[PDB]
Amino acid sequence: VLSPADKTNVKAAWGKVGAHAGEYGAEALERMFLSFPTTKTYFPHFDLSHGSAQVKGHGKKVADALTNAVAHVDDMPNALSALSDLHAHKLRVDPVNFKLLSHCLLVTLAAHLPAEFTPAVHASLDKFLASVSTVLTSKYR
Amino acid sequence: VLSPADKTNVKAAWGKVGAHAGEYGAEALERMFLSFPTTKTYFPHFDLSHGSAQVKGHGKKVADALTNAVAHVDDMPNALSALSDLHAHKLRVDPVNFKLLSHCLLVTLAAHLPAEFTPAVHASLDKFLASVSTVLTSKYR
Amino acid sequence: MHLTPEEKSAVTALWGKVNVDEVGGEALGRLLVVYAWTQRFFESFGDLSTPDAVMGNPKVKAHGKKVLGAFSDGLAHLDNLKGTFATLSELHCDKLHVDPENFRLLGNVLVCVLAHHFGKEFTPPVQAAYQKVVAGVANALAHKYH
Amino acid sequence: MHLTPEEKSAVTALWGKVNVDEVGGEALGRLLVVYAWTQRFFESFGDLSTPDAVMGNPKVKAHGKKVLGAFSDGLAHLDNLKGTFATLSELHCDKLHVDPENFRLLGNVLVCVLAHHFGKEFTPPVQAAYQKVVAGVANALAHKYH
Ligand code: HEM
Ligand code: HEM
Ligand code: HEM
Ligand code: HEM
Repeated sequence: VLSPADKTNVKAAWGKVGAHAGEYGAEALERMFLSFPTTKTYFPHFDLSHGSAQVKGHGKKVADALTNAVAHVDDMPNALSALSDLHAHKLRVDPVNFKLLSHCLLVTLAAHLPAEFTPAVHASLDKFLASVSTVLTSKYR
Repeated sequence: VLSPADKTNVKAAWGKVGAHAGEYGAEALERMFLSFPTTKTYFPHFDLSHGSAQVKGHGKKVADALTNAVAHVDDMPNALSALSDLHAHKLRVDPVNFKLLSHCLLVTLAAHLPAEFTPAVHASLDKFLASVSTVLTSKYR
Repeated sequence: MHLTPEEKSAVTALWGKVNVDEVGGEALGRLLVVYAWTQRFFESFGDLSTPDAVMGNPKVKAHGKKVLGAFSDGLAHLDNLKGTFATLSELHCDKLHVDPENFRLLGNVLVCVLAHHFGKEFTPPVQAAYQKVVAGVANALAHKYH
Repeated sequence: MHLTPEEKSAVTALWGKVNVDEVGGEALGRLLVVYAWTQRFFESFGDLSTPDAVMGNPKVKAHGKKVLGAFSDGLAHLDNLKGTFATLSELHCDKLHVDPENFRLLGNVLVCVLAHHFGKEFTPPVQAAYQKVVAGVANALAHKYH
């Protein structure tokens, strides 16, 4: 469960992401597809080549859903209900993959936000992404 | 979340287990130690030989806690609170291990309950052990 | 896939008693009932909405038989699982787009199904040997993913 | 270790620029802070109630240096990780009783620390090669568990 300090660390770090959210989202995806090739099984309709517009557009969407989660940190299950339904009933991505995207988003943030990525903030972001994953797989069965 | 039908299925299956709980707990543990040897790192102080009294004794304790969760199925996080604290603050068992014990408990039930272990019951039991594992792991950080 | 001779004997011995057709249908059906998200690959199979719909579905039964037939064939080649399953690995990755985590779920369900059918005979040591075999098959089916 | 020449080369060139003392201390420290339950092995290091206490603890820093030093030596044996880490695998199992899942967690923290230090240079291809190395090391460290 997220503590007050966690919420404060997450809002501040994401705040610094600002207008780069979309770019970072796309970067996290690319890192995931390269590091963990089994994740590509969920995107056979995508051109997965470096710089593809599908990855870019999808990176934006992911990033914006996270922004919404940060903005609604105290009420995530409700703010993400529709995405939660989408992943459970249509996309049906195996739960293990959420940890892989989470790790790649953390690596992206670490690479882009050196001063902000302190040990306590790293901890908070890891817990936040874990919570988001829990919410997104909560209706699977 | 457990559905009404899941709860019914779990009470029925566990009621057939009855006064064998302890024995099945010990078997689940032995199964786990042999199939997944990395789990033994948490029990260096135990005698782990076949028929070990420490293994028998610990089996009963595990089985009793599961019986208690079944008896309080609509209030599990509170019924298991103490155990959640213990696992989080003192034992500090990595969360992956819970999935391994859960699998071995399912194998154990399957091996002893041929008529009750239908597909529907298997599914409900898997969900039940996953919720128990979630509770036991909920205070880790 | 480090199997000891005594483990290999235990695996083969038991397998000789398995009706692959029936066990294949049960394992695949149970996978789809217990881990409902795995149904994403079988929308052409028709009605999968309730347990009886899945378990009695003739297409599930037929696919189960095909899956387990390939698995048995694998038990005859325990020292070369990777070669044995190479073309199937490629197919599952490039054509079917199946996340390999599915092979691990099926492996564990198969272990419960063997436990259900054999009862006592599926002792802790026998299960441990089967756990290595299902992990080995899962790893071989994943080896050609890229 | 199915490592590609361009991949082996990527790992090596980056590593030549790493301050093992700093990175080791930072990796072990972050592990204890991010995954609190890993502190179970380090009760005797002193105070670890806060991130500042963990990160500044001299025994944490020194242990991190020793761990990463052994990791470093392993990078010169990428063709034989199992053989290089065999003794260490036995010790981690037989004497220290460390669940190998811990090795995977440290791997991933390590990767985050490298990205944090190298920024730009830690591109997606370079991360991919390092993920393969970290999993390779974890697997070799777990190889002798029984
Ligand atoms: C933090 C975790 C994640 C979040 C917040 C997230 C969010 C989203 C969003 C916003 C969409 C677009 C829905 C729309 O178009 O309105 C989406 C779709 C999708 N996501 Fe998730 N996702 C996450 C993790 C994953 C992972 C781990 C996978 C599998 C590796 C995955 C696979 C997909 C796929 C295949 C689509 C449909 C893409 C398309 O066809 O355009 N997602 N997700
Ligand atoms: C179904 C999930 C589990 C339940 C219900 C459960 C329940 C319990 C109970 C009742 C105790 C005794 C505490 C007391 O004396 O009051 C205990 C202790 C313990 N548990 Fe858990 N446990 C579970 C899973 C695990 C797993 C996965 C591990 C690691 C493999 C583990 C490791 C331990 C250890 C090492 C002890 C202390 C044993 C001793 O020193 O006597 N448990 N657990
Ligand atoms: C023991 C592991 C498995 C083995 C040995 C296996 C083997 C096979 C074989 C022999 C075929 C037919 C190939 C062909 O049509 O040319 C097949 C097809 C297929 N498999 Fe696998 N399979 C396994 C597990 C799984 C899992 C767990 C899933 C998904 C959850 C899956 C999904 C599929 C699908 C969707 C097809 C094509 C079905 C169709 O004809 O429409 N397989 N598999
Ligand atoms: C990259 C993976 C790792 C490597 C290469 C590594 C290497 C080492 C080395 C070289 C030693 C010194 C042993 C000696 O003096 O004979 C050691 C000790 C130790 N390691 Fe690991 N280690 C790794 C990960 C871990 C992790 C993740 C944990 C637990 C979180 C852990 C727990 C320990 C403990 C408890 C000791 C004994 C410390 C003492 O002397 O009090 N190690 N390790």
